[PDB]
Amino acid sequence: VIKPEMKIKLRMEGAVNGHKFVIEGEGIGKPYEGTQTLDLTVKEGAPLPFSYDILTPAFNRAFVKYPKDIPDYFKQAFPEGYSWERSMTYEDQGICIATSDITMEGDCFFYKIRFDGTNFPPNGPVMQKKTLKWEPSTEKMYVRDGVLKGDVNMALLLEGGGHYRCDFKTTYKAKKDVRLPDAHEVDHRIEILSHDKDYNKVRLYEHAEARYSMLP
Repeated sequence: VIKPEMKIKLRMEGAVNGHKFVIEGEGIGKPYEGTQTLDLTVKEGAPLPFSYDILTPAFNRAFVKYPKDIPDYFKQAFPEGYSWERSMTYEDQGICIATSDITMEGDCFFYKIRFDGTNFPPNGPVMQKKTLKWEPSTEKMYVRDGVLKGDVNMALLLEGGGHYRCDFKTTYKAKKDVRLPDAHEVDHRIEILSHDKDYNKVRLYEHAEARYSMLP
């Protein structure tokens, strides 16, 4: 059902510290190799006054290299699809909430993404654009109340040297009942490959792989 090469089509609509925006995206990836690239274009609210880095993990857990000994909730969830709900709590009280509804027609995945953020200090690294990139991370996947969840301790590298912390809590929900996996981990590496001066056009890439915790 999930093809070796899958195209991506998306629209993100939201607001950060009251600044409304719309970003549409087109891309391609290799679900089985857990790699993807998106070409993102700002359609409304240009120029964005907050760091682009906060948005990137909202722009598909179907793009993960899953070992055969771990059930793949995301690929199994199709053709029907799945949705996700996420809260992103920053160390300085900035907070974002995002939802994504993921569908698929032929060889293309479609996402309708809603993204809202608030309480970012005007002099913080988000609003002042002091974020360089996200550190690679490990998402701990687990089941609660018969539903797939993912927690991740995220960190944005800052100009100057330090880290700026964010806690991600995602809830994943397939459109049909599908085999739920046992607790595992997804390693991630998200990077902006290129961008124009005000991030009106962004080339975004993610490489991710599933595995069990390497503790016996």
